Amino acid sequence: DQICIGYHANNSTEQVDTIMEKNVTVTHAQDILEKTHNGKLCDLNGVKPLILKDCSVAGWLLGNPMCDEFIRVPEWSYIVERANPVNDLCYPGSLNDYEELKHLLSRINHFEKILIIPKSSWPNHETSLGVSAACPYQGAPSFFRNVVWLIKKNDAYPTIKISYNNTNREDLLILWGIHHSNNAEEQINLYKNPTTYISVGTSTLNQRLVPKIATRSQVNGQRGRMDFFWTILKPDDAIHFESNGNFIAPEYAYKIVKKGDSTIMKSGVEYGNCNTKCQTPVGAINSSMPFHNIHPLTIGECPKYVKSNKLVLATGLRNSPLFGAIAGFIEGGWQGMVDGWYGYHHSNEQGSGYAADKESTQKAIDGVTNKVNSIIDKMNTQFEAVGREFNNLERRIENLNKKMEDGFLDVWTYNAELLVLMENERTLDFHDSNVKNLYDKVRLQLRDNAKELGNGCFEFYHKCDNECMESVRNGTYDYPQYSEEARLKRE
Amino acid sequence: DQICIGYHANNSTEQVDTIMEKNVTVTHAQDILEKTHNGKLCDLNGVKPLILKDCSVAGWLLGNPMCDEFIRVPEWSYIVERANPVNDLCYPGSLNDYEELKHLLSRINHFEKILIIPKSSWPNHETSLGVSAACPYQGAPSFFRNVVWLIKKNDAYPTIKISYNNTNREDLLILWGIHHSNNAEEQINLYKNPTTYISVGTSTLNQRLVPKIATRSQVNGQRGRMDFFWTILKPDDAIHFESNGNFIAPEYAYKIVKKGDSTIMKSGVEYGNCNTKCQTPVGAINSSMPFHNIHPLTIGECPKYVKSNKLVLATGLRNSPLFGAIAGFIEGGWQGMVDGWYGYHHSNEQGSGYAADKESTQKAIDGVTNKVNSIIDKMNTQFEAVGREFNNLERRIENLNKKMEDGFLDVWTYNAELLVLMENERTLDFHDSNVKNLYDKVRLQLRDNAKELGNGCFEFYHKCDNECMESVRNGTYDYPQYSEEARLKRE
Amino acid sequence: DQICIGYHANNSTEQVDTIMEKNVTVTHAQDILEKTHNGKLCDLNGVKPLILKDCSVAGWLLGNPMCDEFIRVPEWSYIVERANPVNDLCYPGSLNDYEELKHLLSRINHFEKILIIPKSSWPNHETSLGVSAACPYQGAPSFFRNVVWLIKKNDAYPTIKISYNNTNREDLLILWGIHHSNNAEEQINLYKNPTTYISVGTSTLNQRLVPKIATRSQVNGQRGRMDFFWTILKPDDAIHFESNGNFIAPEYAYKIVKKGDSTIMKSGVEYGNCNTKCQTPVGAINSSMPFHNIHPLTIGECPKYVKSNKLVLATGLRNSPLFGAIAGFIEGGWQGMVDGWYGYHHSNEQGSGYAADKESTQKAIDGVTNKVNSIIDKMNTQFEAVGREFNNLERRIENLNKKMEDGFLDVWTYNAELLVLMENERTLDFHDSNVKNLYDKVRLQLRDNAKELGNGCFEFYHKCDNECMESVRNGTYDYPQYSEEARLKRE
Repeated sequence: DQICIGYHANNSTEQVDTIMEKNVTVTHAQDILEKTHNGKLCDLNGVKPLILKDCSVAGWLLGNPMCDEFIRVPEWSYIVERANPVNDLCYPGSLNDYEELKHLLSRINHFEKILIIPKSSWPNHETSLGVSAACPYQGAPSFFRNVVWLIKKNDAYPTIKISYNNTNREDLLILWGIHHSNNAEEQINLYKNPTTYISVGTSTLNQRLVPKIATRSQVNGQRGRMDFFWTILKPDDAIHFESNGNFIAPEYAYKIVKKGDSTIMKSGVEYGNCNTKCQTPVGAINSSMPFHNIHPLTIGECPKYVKSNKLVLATGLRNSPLFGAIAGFIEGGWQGMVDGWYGYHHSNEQGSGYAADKESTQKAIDGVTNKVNSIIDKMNTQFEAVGREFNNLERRIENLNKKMEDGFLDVWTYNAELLVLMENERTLDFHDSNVKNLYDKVRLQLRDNAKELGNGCFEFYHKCDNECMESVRNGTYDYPQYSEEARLKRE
Repeated sequence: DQICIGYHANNSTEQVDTIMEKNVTVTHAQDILEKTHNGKLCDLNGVKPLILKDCSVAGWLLGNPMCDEFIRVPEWSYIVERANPVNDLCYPGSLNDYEELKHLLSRINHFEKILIIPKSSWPNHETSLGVSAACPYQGAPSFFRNVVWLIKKNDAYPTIKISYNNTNREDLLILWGIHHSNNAEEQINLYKNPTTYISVGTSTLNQRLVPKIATRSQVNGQRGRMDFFWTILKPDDAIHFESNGNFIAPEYAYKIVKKGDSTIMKSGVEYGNCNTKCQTPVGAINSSMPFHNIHPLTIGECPKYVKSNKLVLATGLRNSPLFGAIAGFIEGGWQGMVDGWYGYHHSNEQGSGYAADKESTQKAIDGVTNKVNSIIDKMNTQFEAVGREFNNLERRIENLNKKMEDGFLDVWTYNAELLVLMENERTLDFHDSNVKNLYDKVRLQLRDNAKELGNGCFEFYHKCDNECMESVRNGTYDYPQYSEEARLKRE
Repeated sequence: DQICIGYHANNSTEQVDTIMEKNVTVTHAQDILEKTHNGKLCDLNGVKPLILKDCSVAGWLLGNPMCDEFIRVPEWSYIVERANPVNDLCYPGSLNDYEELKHLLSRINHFEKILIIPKSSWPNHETSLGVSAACPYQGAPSFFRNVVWLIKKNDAYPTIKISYNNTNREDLLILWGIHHSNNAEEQINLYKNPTTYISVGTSTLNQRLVPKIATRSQVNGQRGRMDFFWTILKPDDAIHFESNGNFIAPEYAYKIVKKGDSTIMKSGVEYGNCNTKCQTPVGAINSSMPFHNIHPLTIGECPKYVKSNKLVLATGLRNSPLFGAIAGFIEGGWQGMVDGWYGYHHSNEQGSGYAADKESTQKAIDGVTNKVNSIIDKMNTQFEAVGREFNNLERRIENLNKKMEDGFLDVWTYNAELLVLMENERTLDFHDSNVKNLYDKVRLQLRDNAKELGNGCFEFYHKCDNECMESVRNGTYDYPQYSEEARLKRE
């Protein structure tokens, strides 16, 4: 007659890592790293992204004629721009503080284009001749839609003085520009006056622009340049303009009607007619895992990004093909013990069977669950990357930005890989201890009434029927009741 | 007759968390987190802060007339500005590189304001008419004290050419300005000259300023603006000015006498004629704990900031409501034992009583004490936030700043919280180990001169006088000497 | 007759630290921190650095006459500049965007200077009068070599118009300048024309410069100033210049022919005629070690920098001067067991000896080296500091940079020291555990055929010849056979 302490084995090939041993097969594991995406740009909680196709943000806001698709756009969840849009500033030049502007757009979900200065407001200047073959529309010269390129009328450009007062209740993005002509003759020919300026005044803005009449390379057919500027006009402030030439006046402006979470993804992946809680530049994520390795730049309800390829938490025991029990003095585990991690096998008159020890098994489930939860929960406050953009002469700052973001990525990747690695080791040892402690609880009850065989089995010196077995499995084994019989059975 | 091995218990309610278990009641515990402050701004090693009340630094340094409390100030330890001061640039305008000037102030403890250009040096310009309702002093029109607003005299403004040589041994901080007039009639009424400039030369500076005469919004009731500039004049260099108009000239400048470690604190909490070695914006800290959670931006000899609400190290044992002793084969601890952590319980005919094993108990104290100390020391070189400032067109750099400073708080919080969780688990297991080893040291002496009861108790098979039972704790025991009595009682 | 279990001891004095105990002698250890460097600057994998002596980068690129030895420079591995070189900008002024230019050089290994505008190209200007006492060469007034200070000829400065087209297949760095004269008179003596400008145009550049004629301090004997500008001219683009005075025109320009990892290194250390795979500003490093503590800023294949004095890993066991065995119930280790880490000593009528358990020892070695490797491999992706540069008005950003690099440094120093502490403690307890498990393996085989002395040793109850002793060590000990003799000997 005998009773045995043993543990679970099953047909698992799930594998796990520790500091001392790699690729350890365990009975149960939990993967915590999301490795797949759907290869598509999607809606984000049923709000579709503004996809700019081949337009730059600047092309959109100034109203490049190739960007008409975007003349009026519903509220967006995120903005999508290609790496090198082709439609962007058809007439060459620049948008000042372009990247600071894009930084504003990343907290904006909706604009409403309003007309603030109609062509009616310009009766002594020419509002229709301000076009270029650099900005074709329908096989003819055209221009940016949101601004007007004012030209002289009757061989005269009298001085413009116009104010505009923001009587909307929201912030207003206004854009305007200056034209740098190529030479003294071109300047007379467009504007009459040789020497010219633009004055722009706000409560906070005080700007004076003067044309640089100079010789440059042809870009998109033009040696001329147009430099654009912008400002937020707060509710109840006014903007004042003065110019006696080279002025590219605002026609429309953008009222900021909804702020919130957004971003400007750089991506050329297609829209997928689908919805998601979480979007990256390479595809969207449908997952409950705490971590992923898809891309550092995400928006939505997101797993936390790390640079790993595998990240599995051991929950159960080392599987069969520090405390000395598991794969030690108990040689392997039991396929036949299906209903618990640790338990008993008994052999007697009435036969045999496996039975989980439920108390000690619940303890271990409790603890392993709280470990997983503690590990998930501690990694809620990791770093999250944010796209920021830098122009050509901010390379120091761009490099600093990149190192800082990679810096935290490496720290958080290390922290995650190592915590898993260390806690896996502890989890295997925990199991090994739980089993040694179970074997010891039995050893202590029996004492001299049975022989330790040294492989985790107790051979009884008396007869142990089924209710005597259940007595050992629940810690109520009456030692005196069998001691005499046990006495006799020695020698 | 029995000896027992057991462990301390008490009435303590102090709790600690581990990876597998939250809210574990333990006997002893050391909080390491500071959660209170005195609610007041104080002196810092006897040196008082400069409290600008409702003045900005710009207001102080240019000498807004509503800031006359600060016309001459003693040495300071730190500076305290409200979040939004009402008394800034009274006459609307700007102070160029204002954020950089303030960064400089963060390493200055004292200025000596000095006269460098006396009003008597302007024979040929009016020095008395340079006042404005936008700078009221008691309802009357005034102007910034530290600079002077020259106007025409006798419908004339001749060209100014003056120098100042810095013959102090200290660096000097000099401010000057330019006035932007509203239109050409105004320009002629203040200065005579319609077209004007200001030149400024040092060994490094080479500035030309030209007025932007334009229409602007009114602020503080003025449509005009004043743009102020600053340089640091080295201790044998000279500054050279030239102007035929619009010049706001230096009268006073600031000698940089004491450099040191300061900061500019944003706070509205009140002064309290007190003294500390560590100050935050919400109040002062009187602590020797190694961590606090009051505010990120301290100055002084301070603990290290974390985002935790709780941070308690376990020192002692699991309290009674891995190595299988504490709350294993030994039910519970002993309220009765006082002078120790691990010990013994008599039970012979002379009586009973509790004895501590002072060797074991000591090796534990040494270990736990050195753990706490090793932990505190490893956190000496965490991250200390600085309070950098940024303007309205430096939002990307401000976002970078915010993000990395937060990132480091989240890194150090994760580190602090996890180290405590891990070492807490290791601490309780250390106690458990110590108990087990003590029990084994005593089991291997008795051999079969006692019954292993299996609850930590040893029923002898002979008779132990106090003389004898003290021979167990020492380690000194003769097995043969008491063997005789055994086998007779055994059978 | 007896057999004892024990472990290795030796004459090693190597120490290591754990959380609970500092300076523990162990039998083997592993330094992982390189602490020593050769105090010299060296070739990097065969390639000599460019050492500027007391020339600045500005000096070199503009061609200061004191910097003549850098007219034609071979491919370099890194650049070395002193902290304040004395030959920089002999004629006072500035180089615009100097820090951004250095940033660019940090990715360049080789330029090829080429003549792009020969002196024959200025038939109607003076090409030989543009010299100054501030740029002496061999006792004569002179000038920068890579540009030309054009002055009037025959009391005339005809307006200059000139283009240069980058017909090379390589990017071209071009430098030019404007001279700020001190007054109207001087302006006339040099250039006939009182009011002058410079226009520079590329596809992307649009510059207008006007001289600031003003009073300034003398520097190197001169009150005038020269402001230099630079651009990268892409293949197949052209640069266009127009001036009528104060132009410092290009003569030579630099083709960028080799790009890769470089760095501009601030150092005064003498070159040492020698080679290295890793270089720092204070000396070169030849190391196998994974970590070092020499300098943050390093170039080459290097260790990872940490701010620590000691970093030693435990591999062997506690040395003789948690699991209960090592320095527990087995008091000390054994100088005489030399073949391995854990083993047996036996003592029988045929004598005595030591034998190492190869199976225990080998498992132990595997685990410990896998741990050492695991730790080293987790420390691959630490943060690498980078030299970046900032002017006198970028102090916030400088300071954000300092605190960010110092922040990552302190994080990784913490991660390394604490990983070492934590796994040392584990390594020691692992040994402790391997010994215990080996004791208990023997105990189980002998059962009651022997007496546990409680000190690591089994006093047999029968006669254990040499073949019997090899039993116990093999794990083949035959309990049946000796059973009776053993029984008889208990009496």
